[PDB]
Amino acid sequence: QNAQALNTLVKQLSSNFGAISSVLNDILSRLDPPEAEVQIDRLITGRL
Amino acid sequence: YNSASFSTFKCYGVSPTKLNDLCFTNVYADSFVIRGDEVRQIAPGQTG
Amino acid sequence: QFGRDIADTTDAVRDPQTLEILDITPCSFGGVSVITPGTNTSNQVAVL
Ligand SMILES: *[C@@H]1O[C@H](CO)[C@@H](O)[C@H](O)[C@H]1NC(C)=O
Repeated sequence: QNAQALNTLVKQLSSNFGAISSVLNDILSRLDPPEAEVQIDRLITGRL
Repeated sequence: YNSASFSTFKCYGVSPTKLNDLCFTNVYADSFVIRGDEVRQIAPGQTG
Repeated sequence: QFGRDIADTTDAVRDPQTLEILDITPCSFGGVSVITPGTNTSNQVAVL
């Protein structure tokens, strides 16, 4: 149980939640900050 | 991106400043001629 | 072009211009901790 629990955590790092890509560096290095704001909002809510 | 003699230059999904540092798989240039400001009519997901 | 593992973890890469297999390892981290007797006894301190 314990192991399986945190395994799902790790798999949660590859889910979009609605952004344009699950990896943060892509959003940081492809969008101007006023829209990176929106994308990072979505990702942060999901992971929280 | 700084030769602003064009009429409309709008990038979707990419911020113009951060274009100098990305290795794309491929690009497609699609060209045509249309009268009036039908640039607004041709919008992703929009109608017209 | 490149390899990975369980999560979105680029665990290797094939390098352009040399065609070699480079492993990627995370840079070290880990939370510090401070061990101290009471300030009313001494201000000495050790760090783990
Ligand atoms: C870059 O140049 C070197 C020799 O100058 C060569 O070994 C290498 O293949 C070249 N890169 C590519 C993608 O061909």
